[PDB]
Amino acid sequence: IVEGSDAEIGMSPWQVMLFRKSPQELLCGASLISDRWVLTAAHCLLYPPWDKNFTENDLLVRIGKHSRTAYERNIEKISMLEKIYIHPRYNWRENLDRDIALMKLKKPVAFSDYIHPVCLPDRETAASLLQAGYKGRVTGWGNLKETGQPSVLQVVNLPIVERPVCKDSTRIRITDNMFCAGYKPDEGKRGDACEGDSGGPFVMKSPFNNRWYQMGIVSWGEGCDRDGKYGFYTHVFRLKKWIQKVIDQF
Amino acid sequence: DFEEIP
Amino acid sequence: ADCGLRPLFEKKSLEDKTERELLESYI
Ligand SMILES: N=C(N)c1ccc([C@H]2[C@H]3C(=O)N(Cc4ccc5c(c4)OCO5)C(=O)[C@H]3[C@@H]3C[C@@H](O)CN32)cc1
Ligand SMILES: [Ca+2]
Ligand code: NA
Repeated sequence: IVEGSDAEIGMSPWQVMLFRKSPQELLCGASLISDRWVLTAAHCLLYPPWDKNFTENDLLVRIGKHSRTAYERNIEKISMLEKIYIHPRYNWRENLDRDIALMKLKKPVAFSDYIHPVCLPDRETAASLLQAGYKGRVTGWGNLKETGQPSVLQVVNLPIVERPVCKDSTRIRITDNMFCAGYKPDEGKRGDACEGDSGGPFVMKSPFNNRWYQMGIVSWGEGCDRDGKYGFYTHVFRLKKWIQKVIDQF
Repeated sequence: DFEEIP
Repeated sequence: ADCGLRPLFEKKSLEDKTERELLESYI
């Protein structure tokens, strides 16, 4: 996270770290949506252009963390993956359309002060909160600068941007399954996700029921925190039928 | 720079 | 049923340092 701040303890209890077993390294962010399901970006697990194709045994999920590198004894929980489900129409060739994947854990994780699931939006949630100018929150242990790693989880609040502005900022084809967020050059404020933060959650706190909802998944960007560029996020509600289908079937 | 895990 | 309610924040009616920035943007 570039131009963010240290998160408070227990601020994002649904935050998940996807950790590569060998070599040991931060692979991506993710989120806890139930005691046995974790949500992330498809590109974190499958991206042929870079010969990325992880299988269940290549990684671990670490839940309840705060420190990036430390093993947080008596606090974090480490979980193994039973099965990975990538959206069948994930478009890695053109624009990362439908950048979403689910991971089922081998055993349910117990909730605690530091481990708790985030809500997924329904159609009304989406319509109410997904508006230009409304701010969401992105969290992660990724780079602090485009070109530099944090001691602890970083957080930044960013405004959803009008669709025409998002479209006009890039040569990539934007779809209805994406939204973008970030400040404009004239707004003064800054902040963006970066390498290591992708797959993590973009959340919003409903002012109606005071619950946190994951509206997006950190999907892509050109550079990090560049003026005139914006971060793109997978539109979670738009892909909820697929999420439900997978969880209902498996 | 990751601390070893159990 | 308890999704999205943080044990160290909403459950005990404590607010984090920047959540008010989000609420203020929901105009
Ligand atoms: N908000 C950001 N600045 C940002 C968000 C995510 C990424 C991701 C993601 C990203 O931007 N691209 C590049 C890319 C962009 C658009 C594409 C694409 C690849 O293929 C089709 O369309 C990736 O590969 C993913 C890669 C995985 C990690 O290392 C980090 N990086 C980078 C910057
Ligand atoms: Ca364009
Ligand atoms: Na920018």
